[PDB]
Amino acid sequence: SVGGLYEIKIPTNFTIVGQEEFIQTNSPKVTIDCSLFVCSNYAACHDL
Amino acid sequence: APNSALAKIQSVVNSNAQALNSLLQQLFNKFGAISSSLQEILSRLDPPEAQVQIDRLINGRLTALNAYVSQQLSDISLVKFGAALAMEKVNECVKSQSPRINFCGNGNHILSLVQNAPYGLLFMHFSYKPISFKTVLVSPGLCISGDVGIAPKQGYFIKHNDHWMFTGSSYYYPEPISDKNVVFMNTCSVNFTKAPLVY
Amino acid sequence: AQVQIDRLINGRLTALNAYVSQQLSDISLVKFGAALAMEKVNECVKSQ
Amino acid sequence: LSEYGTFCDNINSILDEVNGLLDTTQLHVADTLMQGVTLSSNLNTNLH
Amino acid sequence: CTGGSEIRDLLCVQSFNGIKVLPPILSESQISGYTTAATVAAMFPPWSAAAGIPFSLNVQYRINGLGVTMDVLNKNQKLIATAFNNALLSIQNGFS
Ligand SMILES: *[C@@H]1O[C@H](CO)[C@@H](O)[C@H](O)[C@H]1NC(C)=O
Repeated sequence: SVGGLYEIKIPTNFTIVGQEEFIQTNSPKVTIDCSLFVCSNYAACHDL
Repeated sequence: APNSALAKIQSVVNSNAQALNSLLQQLFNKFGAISSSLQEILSRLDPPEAQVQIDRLINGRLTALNAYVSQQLSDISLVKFGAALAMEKVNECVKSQSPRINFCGNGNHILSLVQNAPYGLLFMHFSYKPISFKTVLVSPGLCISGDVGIAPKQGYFIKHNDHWMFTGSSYYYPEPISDKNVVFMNTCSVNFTKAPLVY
Repeated sequence: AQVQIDRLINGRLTALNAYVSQQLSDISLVKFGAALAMEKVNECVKSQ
Repeated sequence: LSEYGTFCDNINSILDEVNGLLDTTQLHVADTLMQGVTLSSNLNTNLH
Repeated sequence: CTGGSEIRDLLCVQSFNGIKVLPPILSESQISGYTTAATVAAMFPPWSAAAGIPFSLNVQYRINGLGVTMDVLNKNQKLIATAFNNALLSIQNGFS
């Protein structure tokens, strides 16, 4: 500080800048038929 | 063009498609059995040992479902965190401007707007961007009149035309010192610049 | 030897799956902690 | 193990995704620390 | 792990079994440089991480914002500074 003053860069001109941000709030709602997935059509598998 | 947000939306879709494909591929894993097809097992082998091979497939497929459910619970926890953050950004950047510095994107945040996006929200954060700068000698406070202290509000005290004036911190515009742009103190701090003839 | 090695593969793959599930949960706690640390840098260090 | 299927490819994919989140998070923290920092070229550690 | 040492580190046994910890993409020395830059960004002009004012004035205005008159605050600047750097030394000595 010279005297009691500091050196600062103060803006003399400006603009507005835009910035995107995607925030995920949702996901695909996956449903699995566990019985059809594990054992398909087959009664021998469903019993087990 | 290649964009970070558009890539983030496509990554949500691609990660889901990859997980669903991986779960489907788990139906073609043998898991130590003779085949991954229950029809091929039952069209080639009799019931007592067919039951052993089907047990190997049931163990593999139930293990794959348990692993997929564990991954899905973890992913939905991250989606709950993201949706809570998006509701907070709507409330505190779009409907109002909460006094939080880098909450609504980087820089000197002016205001934000929201648009719908696949599986989420797109926020447009608008910021005040300086273009050109001027180097200026500033004082962070003054000691005036009867040793009363003054500090600038959102700005600095500068010497313009050999007079003490004020400028805003984000745009250089010398304007007169007044009670509008000043915090008063009954005693000036040490190392505040001595300005006996101000006000 | 195939039967013995299959038992070891099943145990070791189950161990890896359990470790991976724990690691996913722990990294979620680290993402939450990192977001809190960024918020504390922004709202306690760079400003108040 | 190869006859067992794509189990190791899944374990590698999950750990690589987790490690990519840790790398991404360390960049967001480093970005958050450096955001808006302006220093003078006249700064010196030895004297100030 | 490829040294001739008799003491086998348990980390070497883990790494030879495929379990290894990779370094982070930025070294802890780089992050220490970023926390140092963020810290010195509060001491000197332009004070880019201290609301654009000297650090002692930022401390004073923050203490006054709690309901403390500025009069005692700019009369006791040295005592406030020694209390601040003694709190710093108390944090430093608290790791021992
Ligand atoms: C500010 O910048 C814009 C774009 O370069 C320019 O059109 C305008 O004339 C500038 N104004 C001043 C006061 O420098």
